[PDB]
Amino acid sequence: KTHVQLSLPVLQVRDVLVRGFGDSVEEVLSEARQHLKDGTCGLVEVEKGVLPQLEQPYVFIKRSDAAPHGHVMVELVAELEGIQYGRSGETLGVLVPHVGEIPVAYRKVLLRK
Repeated sequence: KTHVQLSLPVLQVRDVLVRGFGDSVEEVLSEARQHLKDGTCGLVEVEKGVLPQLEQPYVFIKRSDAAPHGHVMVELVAELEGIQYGRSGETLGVLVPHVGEIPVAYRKVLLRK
């Protein structure tokens, strides 16, 4: 399927134990996609002071359309030193590995895979 229904655990930035996916734009996108498939991917909602507490490169989920069955359609955009790889709509948050942190909520998304 080109799209997959996922419920992403929303993590508080200060709870996150693994603060990025890797060391290159291509690796963080690869690792993000693998974790999304394996259900080991969390979401941190971007506010003032969040991003400087996470490791670059960043992987964002961005709204790709205006929401089947409650699931917002999203795609992945990476960012390194202020340059983004991909072009999409509004940021829903920054993806991180999930390694057992307790979530505050769940964000239903339809991921373009």
